[PDB]
Amino acid sequence: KRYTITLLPGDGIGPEVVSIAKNVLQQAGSLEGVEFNFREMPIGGAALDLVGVPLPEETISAAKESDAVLLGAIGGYKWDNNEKHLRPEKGLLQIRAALKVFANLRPATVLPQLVDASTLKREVAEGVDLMVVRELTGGIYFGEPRGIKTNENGEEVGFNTEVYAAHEIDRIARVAFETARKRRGKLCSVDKANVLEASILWRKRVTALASEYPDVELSHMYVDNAAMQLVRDPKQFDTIVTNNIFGDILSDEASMITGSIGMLPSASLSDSGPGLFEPIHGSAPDIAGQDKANPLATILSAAMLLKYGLGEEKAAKRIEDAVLVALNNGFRTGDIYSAGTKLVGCKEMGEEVLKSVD
Amino acid sequence: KRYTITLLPGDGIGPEVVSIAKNVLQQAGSLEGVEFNFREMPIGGAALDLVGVPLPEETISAAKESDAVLLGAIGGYKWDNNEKHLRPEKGLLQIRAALKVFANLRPATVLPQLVDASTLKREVAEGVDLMVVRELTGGIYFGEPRGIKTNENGEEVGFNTEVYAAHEIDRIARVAFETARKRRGKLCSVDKANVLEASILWRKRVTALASEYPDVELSHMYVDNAAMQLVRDPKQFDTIVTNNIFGDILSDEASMITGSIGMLPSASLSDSGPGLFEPIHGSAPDIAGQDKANPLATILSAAMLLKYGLGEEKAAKRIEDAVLVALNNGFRTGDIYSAGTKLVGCKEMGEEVLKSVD
Repeated sequence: KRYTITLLPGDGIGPEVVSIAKNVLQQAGSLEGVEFNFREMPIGGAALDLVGVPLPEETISAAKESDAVLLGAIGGYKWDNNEKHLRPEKGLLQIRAALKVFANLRPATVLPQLVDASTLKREVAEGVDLMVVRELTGGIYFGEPRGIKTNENGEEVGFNTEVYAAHEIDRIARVAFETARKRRGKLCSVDKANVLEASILWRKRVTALASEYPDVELSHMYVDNAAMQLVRDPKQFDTIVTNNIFGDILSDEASMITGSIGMLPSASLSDSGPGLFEPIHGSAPDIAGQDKANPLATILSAAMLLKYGLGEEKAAKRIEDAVLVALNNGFRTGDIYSAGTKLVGCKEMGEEVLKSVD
Repeated sequence: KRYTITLLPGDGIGPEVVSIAKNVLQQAGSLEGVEFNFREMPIGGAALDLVGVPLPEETISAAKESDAVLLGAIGGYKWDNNEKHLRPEKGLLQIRAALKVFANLRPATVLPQLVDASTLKREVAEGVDLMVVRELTGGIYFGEPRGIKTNENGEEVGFNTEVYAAHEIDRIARVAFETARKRRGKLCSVDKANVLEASILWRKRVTALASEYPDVELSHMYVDNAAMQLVRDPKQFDTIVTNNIFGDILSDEASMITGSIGMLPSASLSDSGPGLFEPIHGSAPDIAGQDKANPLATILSAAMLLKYGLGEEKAAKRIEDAVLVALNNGFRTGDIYSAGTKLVGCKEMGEEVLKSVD
């Protein structure tokens, strides 16, 4: 069984960490009798320098034709002062739109070995294990109309439109339901239905889908209360589904709650077609080339690729297990270094994970 | 020096806690050569039973003619099944609009005696002391157009409009700058300027007002990063100003981080005119009449009334100091009780705070 995978090294530490994840993905796959055809393509800063835009059509083609996409990082000092349309970040937005990956999955789990990195007390942080499923390509970030107008009274007025069509809510909810089935069967839908008409429609559509997934325990929660519950009792959550802006905010909160941002993977899924998998950390221009980067998030992203992309559990478990073994053996990169542990560079951490995969 | 104060006891524990704050307010003021004329008016459930609506015109009149308004709580089981316009909560929204209190001030402070109530580790929670200044009467919660429409396909579309005019942003920012001057002179403006035109205008207006408050240290922060920063290092914040929806979310998060919701006061201020002061907790229908309520939030709201409402700094300090003394003596109502303290009822806690004031 051969899969085609598009690699998007990108910028800063991206290539370093994608390279390691590639090898990890290859070994874990091999053990489960799975081989891969890898092709690297330009995106972000690297695409700008090479082609002159952040996402060349050739990259979209390769991604669309492959079975899954693994992305490193995007961004850097050099391109920060570019026109918005020519910024690296614009390439991320474009690839998401091109692949139609409307569903962003960010698992926030506190690993037994890293409990102390969280600013929450141990008994609260330990065993946190939640998944935020965030609507990724619609909502207020892309809503119309939008703009800054001057109302002929000379005064400027700024506006944006939070808007969802029923079919947009249906498809993100289904993914969430299917995702809860792959976890603990508990789904919490988060909105502002006590005030916003868009949230009322959100809640109506999710509520109606419940009968199609009767095995899943559905609940509802207001976004302001969810922001409190994440701080008070994050262990209550399994899977959460929510819109683009609430998802952006609540996922970041949950990420910081886990304590180690450099350990967190992400997956962006579409209805059919290849998904896009990347660590949530940025390109970390400062430590690029210095062998300091933490490759665990990208590795764990390769594990999400196997699981949510290719439906290859086992191969995925091998990766997750090897990450644990490495941490169990006391290995830590700078961002997760703790008193008494073994500080290591990116390369060496990669090697320790590869070593466990055998 | 004589002030007129409108008391809105409201529902559930409202009357209980306002009654105690009234007396505390009276004693603290008396010590500073300040007397008050109090007048109680109906709002919420109580107004519904008595007059038929959540906010009678007479209540609006009294509130407008007074120097400040102290509100208890709104809501109860009995009225939960009412039509929207006749829910108690409608009365809150209406009175805010009537008084034009566009600025909601919510101080989130961790009291030395109550540090362990927070789910954050001690060294992170201790000394947290921030103020969320939230735009209260505009933004997406009141934005037009809004609705759920059916498009040509028979498919429903739900929408809301996040919109601010320049003058709406100016006035909430000015209050925030003024508020930071009464604290530690640090103001962080929170928006989503990297994506939303409304936040771009927000940031432009706040940025232009900086020169008019050169003494205040202004910084800007994206709402998603703020949600992380409240978890990672909430002590970094002094004053935060932000829009209605982000302010609602970030303040609730900050409140839960403090660990003790029953201790948290609030102030809603206008350009000129009486402010509205109220505890952020609800009406707690479950414990009404049982002498269990924590009156400290309403008492501390009376302290805010004195300070932010009437500019009576000294009288306000007397209240804040007495609350501390009571807690130092080990007194705790159910919601703040811990091992080794003196569990007390609402009445008795009131009595201890009064004792300290003299």
